[PDB]
Amino acid sequence: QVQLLESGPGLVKPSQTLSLTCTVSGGSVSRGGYYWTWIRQHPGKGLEWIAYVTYSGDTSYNPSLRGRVTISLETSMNQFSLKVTSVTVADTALYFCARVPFYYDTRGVFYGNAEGGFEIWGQGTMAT
Amino acid sequence: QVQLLESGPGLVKPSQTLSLTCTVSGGSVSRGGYYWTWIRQHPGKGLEWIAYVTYSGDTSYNPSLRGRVTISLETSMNQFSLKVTSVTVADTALYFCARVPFYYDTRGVFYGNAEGGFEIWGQGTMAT
Amino acid sequence: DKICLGHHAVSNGTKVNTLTERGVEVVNATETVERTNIPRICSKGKRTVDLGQCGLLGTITGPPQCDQFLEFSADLIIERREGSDVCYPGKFVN
Amino acid sequence: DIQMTQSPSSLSASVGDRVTITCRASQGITNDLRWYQQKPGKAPQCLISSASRLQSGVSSRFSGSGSGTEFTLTISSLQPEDFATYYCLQHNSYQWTFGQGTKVE
Amino acid sequence: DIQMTQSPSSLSASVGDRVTITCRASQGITNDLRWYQQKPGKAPQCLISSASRLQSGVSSRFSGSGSGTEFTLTISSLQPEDFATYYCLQHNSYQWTFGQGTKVE
Amino acid sequence: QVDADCEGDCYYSGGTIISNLPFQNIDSRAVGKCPRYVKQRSLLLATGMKNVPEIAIAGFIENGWEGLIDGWYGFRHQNAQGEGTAADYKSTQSAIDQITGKLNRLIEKTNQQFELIDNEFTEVEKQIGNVINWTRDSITEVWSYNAELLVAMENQHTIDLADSEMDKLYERVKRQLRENAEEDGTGCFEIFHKCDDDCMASIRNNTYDHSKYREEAMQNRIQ
Amino acid sequence: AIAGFIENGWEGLIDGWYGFRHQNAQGEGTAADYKSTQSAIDQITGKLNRLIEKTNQQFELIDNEFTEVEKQIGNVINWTRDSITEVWSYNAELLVAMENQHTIDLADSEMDKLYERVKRQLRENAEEDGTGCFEIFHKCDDDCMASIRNNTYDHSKYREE
Ligand SMILES: *[C@@H]1O[C@H](CO)[C@@H](O[C@@H]2O[C@H](CO)[C@@H](O)[C@H](O)[C@H]2NC(C)=O)[C@H](O)[C@H]1NC(C)=O
Ligand SMILES: *[C@@H]1O[C@H](CO)[C@@H](O[C@@H]2O[C@H](CO)[C@@H](O)[C@H](O)[C@H]2NC(C)=O)[C@H](O)[C@H]1NC(C)=O
Ligand SMILES: *[C@@H]1O[C@H](CO)[C@@H](O[C@@H]2O[C@H](CO)[C@@H](O)[C@H](O)[C@H]2NC(C)=O)[C@H](O)[C@H]1NC(C)=O
Ligand SMILES: *[C@@H]1O[C@H](CO)[C@@H](O[C@@H]2O[C@H](CO)[C@@H](O)[C@H](O)[C@H]2NC(C)=O)[C@H](O)[C@H]1NC(C)=O
Ligand SMILES: *[C@@H]1O[C@H](CO)[C@@H](O[C@@H]2O[C@H](CO)[C@@H](O)[C@H](O)[C@H]2NC(C)=O)[C@H](O)[C@H]1NC(C)=O
Ligand SMILES: *[C@@H]1O[C@H](CO)[C@@H](O[C@@H]2O[C@H](CO)[C@@H](O)[C@H](O)[C@H]2NC(C)=O)[C@H](O)[C@H]1NC(C)=O
Repeated sequence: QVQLLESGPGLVKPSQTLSLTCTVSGGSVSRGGYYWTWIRQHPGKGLEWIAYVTYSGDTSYNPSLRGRVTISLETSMNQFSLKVTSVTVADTALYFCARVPFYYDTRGVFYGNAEGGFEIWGQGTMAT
Repeated sequence: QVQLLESGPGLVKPSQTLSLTCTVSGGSVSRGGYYWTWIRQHPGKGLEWIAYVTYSGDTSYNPSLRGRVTISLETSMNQFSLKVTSVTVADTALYFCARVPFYYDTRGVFYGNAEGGFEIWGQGTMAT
Repeated sequence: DKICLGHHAVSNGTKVNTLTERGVEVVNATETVERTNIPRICSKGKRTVDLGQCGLLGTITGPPQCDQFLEFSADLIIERREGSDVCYPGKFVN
Repeated sequence: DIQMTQSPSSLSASVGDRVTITCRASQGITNDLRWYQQKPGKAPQCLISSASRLQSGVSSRFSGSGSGTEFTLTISSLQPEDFATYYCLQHNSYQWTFGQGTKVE
Repeated sequence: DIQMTQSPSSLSASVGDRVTITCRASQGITNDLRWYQQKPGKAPQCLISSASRLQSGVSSRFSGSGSGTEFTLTISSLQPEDFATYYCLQHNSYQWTFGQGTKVE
Repeated sequence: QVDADCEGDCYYSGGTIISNLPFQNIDSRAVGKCPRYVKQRSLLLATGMKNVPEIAIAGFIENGWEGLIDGWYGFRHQNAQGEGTAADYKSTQSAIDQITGKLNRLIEKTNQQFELIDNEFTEVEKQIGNVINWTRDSITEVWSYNAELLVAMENQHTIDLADSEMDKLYERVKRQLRENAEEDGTGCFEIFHKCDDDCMASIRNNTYDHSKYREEAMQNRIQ
Repeated sequence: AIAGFIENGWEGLIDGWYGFRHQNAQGEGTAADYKSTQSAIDQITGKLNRLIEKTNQQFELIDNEFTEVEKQIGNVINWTRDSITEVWSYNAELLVAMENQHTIDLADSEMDKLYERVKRQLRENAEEDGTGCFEIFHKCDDDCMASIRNNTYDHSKYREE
């Protein structure tokens, strides 16, 4: 029953930093074998991939804005945060966090618990 | 029930061409995986191999007389013919056609029908 | 120059089940379960007695229905659903 | 930046009609295409991972196929709860890109 | 032109006697020998193919062996219908050559 | 009805099973030399190799050639004279021999003779009838499990057998090309020395000489 | 400092079952191969689906535990049940041994296939260092290591040096 609940301010001043934290309520975030991803969508548009991070340290921010977003994995408080500096009007969108598995396991041969192989998405937190 | 019936004139003028056609009465001649061979024997002598042809196009004529004999595979009328030019008295013999399989299948793993793995010989047509 | 090695492939294929995977494609397959029967009884060179309107137990007691098979001899004996082993009402213990 | 071009953008079909939908990739993406369905105002959920097979917990009427630059998802029977938007994600390279958008009605 | 030399040419034996017959090849031919039996005035038919095998339908009394340049066929029991002529064919190379001839009586 | 033209040794209430196969799903109660009753309707045994459809010159690692008809494993060569193909008789014959060995082993049915123990027309006592029914269900559950396991084993062993024969052939052509040729990725060999169709037929059989072309091929590799 | 499959197995590998450890001038880093791990997981899950499914045959009571059945048919039933459970115990032991041996050989074959694949990529640029590793002779960066991770490595660009 892993739930990827999200927390954020919801009101962003222009040309300032924004902190978006997706808290992991479940077993662990340090399990490994998962892409911890941030996905955003403006309404009326399409989804746009932002960044992915792993527990091993492989981080590939979107080629669209490598400088603006810095995704970090924080084991102690069981969350991974996305920070976007110099926030403009176009940066305002509905944000999602997801646990994308590395492999497809229906029966839990690699993950171990047969529910970790699923792809769990957050409820969503709109930021202005 | 493949029968390799043979057809020919039976009377050959000296220093002329001779056409020997072995008609295949069965499934097909274009099956592949078979040597379509012509074998001849003068009475009181031994058998002498003439030529072999396949559906893929490989053709090694007897080293005995490559120029005189030409073998061709004719799919449309389901036959393969042997033509020998400049026929002399020593060329006159009893002729046979045979379907020599490439491999040995007792149960039809390669040929498919369990009767194609057999070696079927023609009845014979004497030519003068 | 260049020499290449390769195996044969057949377009339509056949689906088979393996130890680690289901639905694996092979070039040909054969069936290990007979689902076809010859509707009639095959008996060549074995004696055959057809007990129409007669039962096996009637061959010992001899109703009118079993007069022909009083001293029968066969290597294959066929019983029918229509065969009755009794003429007066009755039955056999065991 | 393997370009993900989806076509056509807007679809309208009746209940029980097969929906043939296409996802187009520029490069020779090899065996990588996650399909995402999202109700409007709702978190997306995956349907077809690895482009030829289903995810557990997803109904078997969703079926995806295609390889190379050509990728197809087939829906056997439409539902009143299937009013949604279908995307395709690539993950072969280090970069992930979405498509423009395909909507069923 | 691997020379196929058979010896001896003429054999005479009684009914029920084992016939040991030899087919000799010059080159180091590897595992490639077909044995042919023809009745006089009759189409030949193969007995031993591969030098250790029997066309399905050929009686099991025919048995062939040998490898390399030495090749042997053994007949366990002679028959009145076995009055025939036995030949050996090579198929290793692109060329096929017969032997001179071996006759049983 | 009964006719004397045909011959079978297995009988049931609806007719005669005449053909020899390991198992059957016509009737559980059959009399004579009979195949084992199994619950599965279909059980396909792999009599061929694994099929990957075809989709400059390819190799075993990439795909399989649909144009190969002379055998199961073939030699495609690209040369200055032209492009031609053949087949290997040794590997194909060995594969066919091992598959026919599998088939002879399985196809043979039993020689044990089974009788009727239950009267279909008139019912048996209900206690021994239930004992007989329980025993027959347990026996056919054992035979169905054995049938499924045997089919899975022989299919997997046939696929691994074909892969091993391909690996043996590929290692053989590698052992012939000592230092004259090198491995081009997809299952092919890139020949460095100029050699004709006589060379290709010499590499088809095991008569290829490495010393005749070694100097020029090694000079081609180092440069 | 870096060792291979022949020598031992890495406990630090968490992204997958088979991994690529590379020592370079920039530093030391590791990853995992998705294809070989995914194929191994697919074949093991195929084994598990095949075995885990139980029967659909319905079995009744044939013996009253509370009240004893006649002795003769009771002894027949007991003998038949002992023979059946002996058959099933032998089949269970044999099946467990087969699938364990096939899983171990399957993992070894997947490692051999991966190792041959990395050998086929390094035509004449690298050579085999004993313990399951490849000693790279040409100077090539982390971009080279990620290019040898996927099947995009070009041999002709570094062949001369
Ligand atoms: C792999 O090992 C893990 C433990 O490291 C197994 O996880 C536990 O396994 C036991 C027994 O199967 C279960 O009762 C627990 O519920 C599992 N716990 C969790 C949180 O996973 C796992 O099952 C093993 N995987 C397999 C299928 O071999
Ligand atoms: C290989 O495939 C061929 C078809 O391409 C099979 O031929 C038919 O197979 C079916 C099922 O076995 C038979 O019912 C037909 O009678 C066969 N037709 C004939 C005579 O070719 C062939 O049996 C297959 N061979 C095997 C067993 O591999
Ligand atoms: C295979 O791996 C190579 C090595 O990383 C990839 O090439 C680089 O990819 C990154 C991310 O897309 C680019 O920023 C680099 O510019 C690429 N380098 C070169 C020299 O092209 C390559 O994209 C990978 N291919 C696939 C299909 O995943
Ligand atoms: C192995 O293959 C080679 C290549 O074809 C064969 O050598 C040629 O064989 C043909 C037909 O016998 C001759 O016309 C050529 O003169 C041969 N060439 C050379 C250079 O000798 C060889 O005979 C084959 N060997 C076997 C045992 O089949
Ligand atoms: C044992 O099983 C057989 C079936 O294998 C049962 O026979 C059936 O009985 C029903 C009546 O209960 C009939 O309608 C069917 O036609 C019978 N089938 C056959 C093939 O004969 C039998 O009744 C079972 N015995 C007990 C004691 O339950
Ligand atoms: C058949 O085996 C069962 C056990 O599987 C026997 O049942 C036991 O009988 C003893 C008395 O002899 C009781 O004390 C046990 O409690 C019984 N066990 C169960 C599980 O019921 C049964 O007696 C055997 N039948 C015969 C005829 O020997």
